[PDB]
Amino acid sequence: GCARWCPQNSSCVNATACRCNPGFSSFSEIITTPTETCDDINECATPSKVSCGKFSDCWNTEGSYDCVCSPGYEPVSGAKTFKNESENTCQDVDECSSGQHQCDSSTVCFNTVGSYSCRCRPGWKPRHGIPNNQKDTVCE
Amino acid sequence: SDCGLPPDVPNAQPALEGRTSFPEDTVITYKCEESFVKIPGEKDSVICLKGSQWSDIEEFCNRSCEVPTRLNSASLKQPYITQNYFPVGTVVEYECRPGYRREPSLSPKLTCLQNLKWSTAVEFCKKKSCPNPGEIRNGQIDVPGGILFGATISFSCNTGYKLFGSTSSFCLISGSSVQWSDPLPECREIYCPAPPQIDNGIIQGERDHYGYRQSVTYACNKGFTMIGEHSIYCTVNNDEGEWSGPPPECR
Ligand SMILES: *[C@@H]1O[C@H](CO)[C@@H](O[C@@H]2O[C@H](CO)[C@@H](O)[C@H](O)[C@H]2NC(C)=O)[C@H](O)[C@H]1NC(C)=O
Ligand SMILES: *[C@@H]1O[C@H](CO)[C@@H](O)[C@H](O)[C@H]1NC(C)=O
Ligand SMILES: *[C@@H]1O[C@H](CO)[C@@H](O)[C@H](O)[C@H]1NC(C)=O
Ligand SMILES: [Ca+2]
Ligand SMILES: [Ca+2]
Repeated sequence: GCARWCPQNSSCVNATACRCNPGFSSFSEIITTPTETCDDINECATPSKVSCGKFSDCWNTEGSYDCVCSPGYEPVSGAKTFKNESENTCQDVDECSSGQHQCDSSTVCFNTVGSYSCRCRPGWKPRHGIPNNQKDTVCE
Repeated sequence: SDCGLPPDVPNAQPALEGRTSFPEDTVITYKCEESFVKIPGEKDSVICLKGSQWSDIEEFCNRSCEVPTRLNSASLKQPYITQNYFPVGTVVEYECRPGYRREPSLSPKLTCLQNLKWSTAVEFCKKKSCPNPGEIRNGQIDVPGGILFGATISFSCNTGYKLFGSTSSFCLISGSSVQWSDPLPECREIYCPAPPQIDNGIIQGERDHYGYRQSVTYACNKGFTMIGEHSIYCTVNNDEGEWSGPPPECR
């Protein structure tokens, strides 16, 4: 048969009960009354066995979870979303050899981990109040 | 060309994986261990650089509540479903479920407290009320619970009437608002089959239809006895119409 009163995220198994879709959890395994609800599970939040890994953030979605490499890093394989740690391929951006930095002429692009900074050109003096080796460095 | 032990990040622990020394370009990731979770975009690992140099990591864990509580009244609004980090003071919205309505005096919000526990949930969404059931002419209705969403009402006919409809009716989500599964049934009175016509006996006051508890009266013709067998009345059993005794006889 088939049930005609299932909630938002279930499939009719018998005419008397429903079953939660994958990615969604219920407090019972058979949904007897329609006042019970299926809710989305938090694959990202604690405690979740799945861990995305390095330089990667988890993003809970309805019926799914997505790992993506944090900004300042990129995947090698181009594949943005992955499922557990063994698929992590996140690598730091060379912001220097890409030219998409914001240091000025008095400085030089300095590739770091997830970002960059600005060092004085060899033979250049940072103005006294400003600090060297930072994104707002000005030298003379 | 070598590496050494990784730093000690406060409130986090590295996954050494049983490595005494590390080659260059190896990377070890720290993990917030107890009550802490990672900031989005922060650096959770430190790679080993040339000359055994390790990258500097700012503390990237922070106090955090766990997942917003499961509520039967409502669910997390759409922006808030993706979030997995909840520092102290985090507000989250809520929207009422399919068969529920907002109680305007309350707040569709609850925030993270310094006890790493969410603020006490309130029932800011109450169940919808299906319309009033009405009244079955020549029939009863039993409302054991109430008209709120997800309650079944039963249907009953008065004696001598027969229902042609659904035994009960329950109220379920109907597009925007709630509504009853089954319309109101109809009670129709049972009719006794036909009045037997007596030989040499007139039947007083015939009507077009004869219902329940009705007694049909006989009289004998002139010169005929046994007018005192009385009359018969209309009885109904399990939807079948029966006359009580045999029809009286004229002699
Ligand atoms: C960790 O969480 C706390 C709040 O639980 C953040 O506190 C902020 O602190 C700054 C000053 O240091 C205040 O001006 C902000 O108003 C605070 N925000 C809140 C929501 O209380 C703290 O910054 C967090 N640490 C981070 C983000 O690294
Ligand atoms: C639902 O239907 C299946 C198959 O008809 C049955 O095995 C199961 O027991 C049913 N659930 C009940 C009766 O609660
Ligand atoms: C998790 O990673 C392991 C790596 O050993 C892989 O075999 C497995 O398929 C992954 N799990 C899922 C559900 O993809
Ligand atoms: Ca999910
Ligand atoms: Ca970089």
